[PDB]
Amino acid sequence: TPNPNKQPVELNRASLFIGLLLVLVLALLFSSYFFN
Amino acid sequence: MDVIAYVFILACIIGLFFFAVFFREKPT
Amino acid sequence: MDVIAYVFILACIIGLFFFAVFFREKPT
Amino acid sequence: ASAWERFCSFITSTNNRLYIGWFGVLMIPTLLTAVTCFVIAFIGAPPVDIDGIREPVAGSLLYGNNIITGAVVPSSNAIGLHLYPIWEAASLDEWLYNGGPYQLIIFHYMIGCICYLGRQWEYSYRLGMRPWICVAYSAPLAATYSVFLIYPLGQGSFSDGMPLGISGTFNFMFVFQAEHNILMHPFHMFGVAGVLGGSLFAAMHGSLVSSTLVNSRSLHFFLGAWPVVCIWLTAMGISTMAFNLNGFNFNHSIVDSQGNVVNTWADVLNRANLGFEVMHERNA
Amino acid sequence: GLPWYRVHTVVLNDPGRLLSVHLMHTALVSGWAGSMALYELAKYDPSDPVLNPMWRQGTFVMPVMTRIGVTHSWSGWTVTGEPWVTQPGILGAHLNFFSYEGVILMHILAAGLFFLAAVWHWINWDLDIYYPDGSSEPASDWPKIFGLHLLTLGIVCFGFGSLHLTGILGPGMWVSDPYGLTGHVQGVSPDWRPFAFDPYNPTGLVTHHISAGIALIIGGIFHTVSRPSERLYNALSMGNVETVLSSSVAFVAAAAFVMVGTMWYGSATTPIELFGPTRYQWDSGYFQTEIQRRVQSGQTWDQIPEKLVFYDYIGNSPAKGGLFRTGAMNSGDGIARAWEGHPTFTDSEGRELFVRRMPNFFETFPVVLTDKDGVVRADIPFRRAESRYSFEQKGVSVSFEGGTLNGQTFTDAPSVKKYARKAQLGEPFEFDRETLGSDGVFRTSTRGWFAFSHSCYALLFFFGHWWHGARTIFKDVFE
Amino acid sequence: TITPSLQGFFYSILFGAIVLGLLGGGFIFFSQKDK
Amino acid sequence: PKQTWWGDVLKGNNNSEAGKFVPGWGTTPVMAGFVVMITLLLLIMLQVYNHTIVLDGVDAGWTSLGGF
Amino acid sequence: SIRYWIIHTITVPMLFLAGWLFVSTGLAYDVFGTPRPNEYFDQARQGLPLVTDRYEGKQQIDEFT
Amino acid sequence: RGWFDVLDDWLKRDRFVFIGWSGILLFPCAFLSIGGWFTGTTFVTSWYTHGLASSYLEGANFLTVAVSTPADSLGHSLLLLWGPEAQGDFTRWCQLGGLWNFTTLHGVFGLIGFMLRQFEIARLVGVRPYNAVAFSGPIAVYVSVFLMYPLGQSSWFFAPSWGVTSIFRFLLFAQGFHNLTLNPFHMMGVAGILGGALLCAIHGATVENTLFEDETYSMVTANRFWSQIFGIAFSNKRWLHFFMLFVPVTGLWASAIGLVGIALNMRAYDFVSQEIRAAEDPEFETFYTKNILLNEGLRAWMAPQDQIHENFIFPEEVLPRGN
Amino acid sequence: VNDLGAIATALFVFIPCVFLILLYAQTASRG
Amino acid sequence: VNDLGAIATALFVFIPCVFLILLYAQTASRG
Ligand code: CL7
Ligand code: CL7
Ligand code: CL7
Ligand SMILES: C=Cc1c(C)c2cc3nc(c4c5[nH]c(cc6nc(cc1[nH]2)C(C)=C6CC)c(C)c5C(=O)[C@@H]4C(=O)OC)[C@H](CCC(=O)OC/C=C(/C)CCC[C@H](C)CCC[C@H](C)CCCC(C)C)[C@@H]3C
Ligand SMILES: CCCCCCCCCCCCCCCC(=O)OC[C@H](COP(=O)(O)OC[C@@H](O)CO)OC(=O)CCCCCCCCCCCCCCC
Ligand SMILES: CC1=CCCC(C)(C)[C@H]1/C=C/C(C)=C/C=C/C(C)=C/C=C/C=C(C)/C=C/C=C(C)/C=C/C1=C(C)CCCC1(C)C
Ligand SMILES: CC1=CCCC(C)(C)[C@H]1/C=C/C(C)=C/C=C/C(C)=C/C=C/C=C(C)/C=C/C=C(C)/C=C\C1=C(C)CCCC1(C)C
Ligand SMILES: [Fe+2]
Repeated sequence: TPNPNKQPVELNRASLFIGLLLVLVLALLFSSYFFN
Repeated sequence: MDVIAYVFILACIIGLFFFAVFFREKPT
Repeated sequence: MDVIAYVFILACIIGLFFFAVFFREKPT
Repeated sequence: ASAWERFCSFITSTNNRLYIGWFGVLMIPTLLTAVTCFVIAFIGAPPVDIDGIREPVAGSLLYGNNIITGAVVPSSNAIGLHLYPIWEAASLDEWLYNGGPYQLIIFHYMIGCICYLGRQWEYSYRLGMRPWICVAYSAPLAATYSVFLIYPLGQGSFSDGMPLGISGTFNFMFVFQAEHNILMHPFHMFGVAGVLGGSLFAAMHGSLVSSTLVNSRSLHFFLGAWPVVCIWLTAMGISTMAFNLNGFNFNHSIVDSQGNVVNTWADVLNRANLGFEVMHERNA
Repeated sequence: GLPWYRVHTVVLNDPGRLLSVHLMHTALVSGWAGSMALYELAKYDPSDPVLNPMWRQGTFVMPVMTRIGVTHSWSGWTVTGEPWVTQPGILGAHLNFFSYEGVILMHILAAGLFFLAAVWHWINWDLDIYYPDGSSEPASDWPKIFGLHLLTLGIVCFGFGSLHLTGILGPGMWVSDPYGLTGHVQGVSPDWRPFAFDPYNPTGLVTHHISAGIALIIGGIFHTVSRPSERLYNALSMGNVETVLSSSVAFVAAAAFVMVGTMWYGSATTPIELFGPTRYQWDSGYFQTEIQRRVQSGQTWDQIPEKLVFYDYIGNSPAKGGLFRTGAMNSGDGIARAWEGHPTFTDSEGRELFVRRMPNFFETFPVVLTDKDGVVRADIPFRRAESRYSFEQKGVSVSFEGGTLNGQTFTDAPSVKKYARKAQLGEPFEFDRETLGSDGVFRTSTRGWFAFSHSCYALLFFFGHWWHGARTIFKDVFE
Repeated sequence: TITPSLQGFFYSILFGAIVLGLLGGGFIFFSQKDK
Repeated sequence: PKQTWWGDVLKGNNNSEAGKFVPGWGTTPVMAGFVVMITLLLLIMLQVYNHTIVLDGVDAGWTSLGGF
Repeated sequence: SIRYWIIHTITVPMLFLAGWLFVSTGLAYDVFGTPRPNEYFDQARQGLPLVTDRYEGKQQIDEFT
Repeated sequence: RGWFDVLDDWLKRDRFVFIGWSGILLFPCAFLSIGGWFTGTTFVTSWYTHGLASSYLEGANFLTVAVSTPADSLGHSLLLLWGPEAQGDFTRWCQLGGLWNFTTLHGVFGLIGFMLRQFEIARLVGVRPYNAVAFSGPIAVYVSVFLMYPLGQSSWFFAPSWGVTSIFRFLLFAQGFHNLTLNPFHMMGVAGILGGALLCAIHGATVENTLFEDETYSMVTANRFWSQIFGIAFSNKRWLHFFMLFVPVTGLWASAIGLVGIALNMRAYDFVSQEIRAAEDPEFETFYTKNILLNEGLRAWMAPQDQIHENFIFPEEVLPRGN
Repeated sequence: VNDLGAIATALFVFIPCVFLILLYAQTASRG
Repeated sequence: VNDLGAIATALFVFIPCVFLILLYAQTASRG
């Protein structure tokens, strides 16, 4: 019996660019400490 | 080798800028 | 640490077997 | 359809992906030059004799530093305010050793910033809107010109300019505090109020609009105006401190009736400044 | 589709799948417990319980295991300093099984079982129980479910307090002396006199878990029977599970803060034999006072128990580490091997002066050998400066009591300077860095990592509580 | 046995009760007044 | 909607009285007292931990470990 | 309007003077323990009165007083 | 209609200001905190805790008055007016620094009352309480700086004394001893605050300069302008304003986590490779190393007087200098 | 430097990135 | 052993795996 509550997941292009910017900027900020 | 990590992250950022500028979905 | 690499690959293989057995799309 | 007219219609056209305009004609080469030299001199560049004492200071990635500690060192103390073009240099290696790349970067960057402001005005004109985005943008422009141009002019050499790096910025801040006590200068207090209040008003405005959207024009006017005015004031404060017109000083203020001196917080602050200063000033 | 930050709301209206994701999370948590303990065992050095305890070795879960009974290993070694004797002989002497590896095995088994249950409940999401007698919409009564859960936890708390902690039917708990010398796992007896509220006396813990346990049982029974009140039921929206989420998140944040407080200030739950010394025992000169009194009590210097002198090193303080200085402490100043002995300094005139110890705050300190009367006698001037009160100009010998450098007397100026710096770093010690490539910069013990991580967690979970309270109270608006 | 610190805490409970009582009494009494 | 055995055992606890509440305030007054009670208890503990309150013969420190 | 003016005229300067006299008559120094300008040091008591013990702080100040 | 309903309706009645239930916690606590600060600056001195003249009676200035922190010897004692320290003596309570605890604790409860008040007002009007979630940031900053930091340290003495120059002393102390500027979380906090100011400024200017000649401004013109001038632009109004809300709050939370880290001396004080490389050869000099030297100097020159209770005595010989 | 510094940086760069790209791809394939 | 051995093994395990998972996800989202 199928579950009614299933819903898809959406993420448009602009959101992808925003997320990638956040991730790359955080990585650049914290790498200098990760390498210590 | 840290220099390679820094430069790679930076190059990825610049590529992201290029794609975000010239390939954004048209606002409407 | 090689032991960790080997064991991780092996565990991933076993998980793949579990999913391939009990979660295959129904043939029709 | 004169060739000159065709060119003008190309540049001053609202169908490019990025508007160029006559100001952008200067903006693009200068900004590209500054960016290219900054990247090159931040990845790899020799140590620079910042103190003009034949002893170098390194700031590049290939010479050991990382992003937090790397910087582009200001031009040497011996050069003073002299422009140091490559063709006016004895030898390329020497020219690097004296800190020419810093001069190249900051000059191209400042010209590009002012031309960018002009380009903002020009496109606001071309689209048919009131042309006062550039006025708002003039505040951070003033701040950069303060740290990079006006302060060295007041101090007589570009060696006192701000380094182009994350840790160089902090070193600049601490030396500036030591030599001028910027914290107790009212204009910096206006600037701090400006940034903190700007964040406060931004959060309030965003929360209100996004909560109810599920003279009101004067609201957005005030939003635009407040941080801009405060940044103008703090940029002017930095500029004044570039001419040895330092802030407030309340050291040695309360004295005991017989003649002793009772400490106040200002004395503790002065002693901290003393520590920062004596660690500075290599010799005397 | 849903935004990436709401993907899990697809189980909000489904009790079966909500239970399924809870079971999966439990499986993950138990699996992590097992794996982390396994890793710590695989990177451990049981040889040295004195100058290399578990907290010096970057252990995280081993002290938590050891707190309430588990001490030995199937490979034989105990953490208390003796090979384990199979004192177990009978049923109710599973103690030979529940070593570190026994606990690891049980936790991995629980992880697997919970994962299987989670898969089952994910598939069978439409069991009849989730639905009321005559309505298609699944509907659960949160107050009675809370009563049932509370009753279960009260039973388990009462059992833990009365049987395990007392040692009647359990290993008991870790207890120690005021100076972290003798560490037993012994039972405790509960006492309701007011001194059981002393946080450093373990008799409180048992007294708590008994009484509080009973309090939960009553509190369970009431909620298993009593209905809510219209007033409260409408105010708190007890029909909506989001309110349970909000209140639970707030509770868990408060718990994290209280735990951090105990971990940082020390208590009976956190003994220094397990988690290491606090940062206040260095500040208040706790161990230095104790040692100085003991020696002053007629004992010779070489007769001082080496644990008591290791605790007086400042490299043991949890307030000397860093945020990105990673790994065990022995990756820092290196692993200790021998105590060079208590040094004493004398100047040309023969006056006995002492080195001022570096407080927790300073990353570096200026070495200043001062007369006991408060007058600075000698010092080490700044990196290159001309002096009038100096080390060489005045001349200083150092003589060592006990330890490796016993009876010795270094008057070589570099040697005196080195041991002056060591003396200002607490007690001089033999440290090895060649084994691990240690960096000489310190690191924080287990106690510091606990405090930092869970203070961050509590701070974040308070914002989480506020957000979920907002989405509960404003439910009609948030849609 | 009672110590000075415990007695101080007891007086604290007295004062806190008084403060809360006066605040709540003022609020409820004024609310009842202009019903 | 499988009618399992365990579901039969537990359905009464799941949702027999789902959505039922007693009108008015009910036991809420009594709850009030309990809260105040614990509000003292915790408070006392804090001060005892804080050394604001010094109970007689209760030295809130590492010395209290004497006896183990 | 007019009525409250009488009350405020009678009262507000009285309060102002109340604060004024509270400072001038030296009462504030006693109330708040703030030293008189000559009380910071004696003719040679130039040492600082810093509390060193948590438990008997008030008595130690009484010694410093 | 029982007494409770009467009280509730009375609280919610329209007045010049709205009280609500939250008011019962906010107004007394806020008023007491403000009064405590004013009294501490006007009359109470810190001559016995820090050996300073931080009151108007002493003759201090508006920029130098401060409700200074309690003494170091008290540890983290709550300093109740009736505690083992004050023992009911108001003057000793003031001299010991109890006004700092009074002000800070009542400030905590005032902030809590204010957040509850925003919850209540949004409940009455019937809109999403994004304002309370926004205000959650300032509470995080306050709790991290005035409570968690001095609690992770030796005493309340290391907390920020309520003032202006005292807060400046706190900033310089943090740089000297924790090297805060190099902490990544403080960097995210700075970026958040400066970005919030940037967003406020350009949003205001844009809305003013795309006004229609009569929401009320040409979103299309603004979008095209920023796309062709800067490259990217907000094409959605809801996203624009939620971002304006989101940036400064996130900066505050990151800085809060940075401050709780340094409360445990879990500070990013140095980069190990730089220290090693500087140890190997003395020629290697970078800006970070000179920052380290400045920190050494500030510590040495500030410790003898800032932490007067420790009786530090450093001669002229041991004080670092640029020789 | 830390031998795990590069690995930590790489995994930090990669895991959220692949997550976001996967979400966007399975969004864009759908109409 | 080779310090790059683990990195090579990890990247070999990961890159084709993320490629395949991305293809399957952007297939299954589509009807
Ligand atoms: C240690 C001494 C000190 C302390 C403790 C201190 N400040 Mg300052 N401080 C401020 C806040 C502050 C706060 C809120 C605060 C407490 O929390 C402090 N401070 C504290 C701000 C109000 C104000 C600074 C705000 C500020 O940053 O001003 C703007 C400055 C700049 C450079 C903007 C740059 C604009 C450029 C066009 C950017 C374009 C280039 C970019 C690469 C493009 C990328 C595009 C794309 C590729 C992505 C400030 C200053 C300033 C100084 C100085 C010297 C200080 N400070 C010093 C201190 C300024 O010159 C300076 C000043 O006033 O001059 C302008
Ligand atoms: C049997 C006796 C008893 C026990 C032992 C008991 N309850 Mg109850 N109890 C609850 C939880 C509970 C838990 C979690 C719990 C065990 O931990 C218990 N109970 C236990 C809630 C589910 C439910 C009501 C929920 C409810 O509304 O609770 C009150 C509401 C709130 C917001 C809690 C107040 C929290 C503050 C924000 C804290 C702020 C901290 C501060 C910043 C600093 C602290 C300083 C410190 C030093 C002092 C309940 C009730 C209620 C009753 C009654 C009469 C009881 N009980 C009784 C009991 C309701 O009316 C009533 C009811 O409706 O029964 C169905
Ligand atoms: C960070 C502050 C916060 C806390 C701590 C918190 N929440 Mg939420 N939270 C929920 C559960 C929850 C639980 C069970 C829980 C406590 O156990 C918390 N929350 C706690 C779900 C019911 C609901 C949707 C959940 C939901 O959609 O989650 C999707 C999240 C994804 C794909 C990844 C997010 C990335 C994280 C960086 C993960 C990193 C790994 C992890 C950190 C390892 C450490 C473990 C542990 C120590 C933390 C929810 C929301 C939501 C938000 C927001 C903003 C929050 N929250 C915030 C918080 C919704 O929009 C949103 C909402 O309700 O909008 C409708
Ligand atoms: C110095 C920085 C700073 C100040 C002074 C400040 C001030 C204020 N912000 C408010 C609001 C907000 N601030 C917000 C975001 C932010 N706020 C920020 C930073 C600040 N915000 C930042 C960076 C942000 C961006 C995230 C939001 C989103 C809000 C609001 O919604 C709210 C508002 O509506 O503003 C109009 C407060 C509304 C009244 C109130 O509840 O007072 C505080 C209440 C009490 C009980 C104060 C108690 C006493 C305090 C805690 C200690 C004593 C202080 C002394 C009396 C004086 C000290 C003087 C100094 C020199 C030491 C108040 C005006
Ligand atoms: C245990 C294993 C864990 C693995 C890692 C998991 C990672 C999960 C993903 C993390 C990243 C998510 C990013 C979502 C990014 C994303 O899609 O954002 C856009 C998104 C839009 O929300 P909407 O509801 O409008 O639309 C949702 C859809 O578009 C996507 O679901 O809004 C948010 O996510 C709010 C928060 C924004 C946060 C970013 C704001 C700041 C951006 C710039 C900051 C950097 C530059 C600074 C310069 C100084
Ligand atoms: C505003 C400004 C900018 C432009 C120029 C201009 C000169 C106008 C300038 C104004 C300057 C001037 C003169 C400001 C005057 C400010 C002052 C002192 C306001 C003070 C009001 C005083 C108040 C609340 C005090 C309240 C005291 C309280 C509760 C006491 C609380 C108590 C404490 C602290 C101890 C325990 C006992 C008790 C009673 C609970
Ligand atoms: C399947 C099967 C059925 C029958 C029985 C049988 C035993 C055979 C069973 C098998 C069971 C087994 C082998 C279970 C193993 C379970 C395991 C290892 C679960 C995983 C635990 C790992 C976890 C949680 C991950 C934690 C990672 C986190 C937080 C992510 C990021 C991290 C955080 C946020 C803190 C800092 C460190 C880091 C890495 C940045
Ligand atoms: Fe707007």
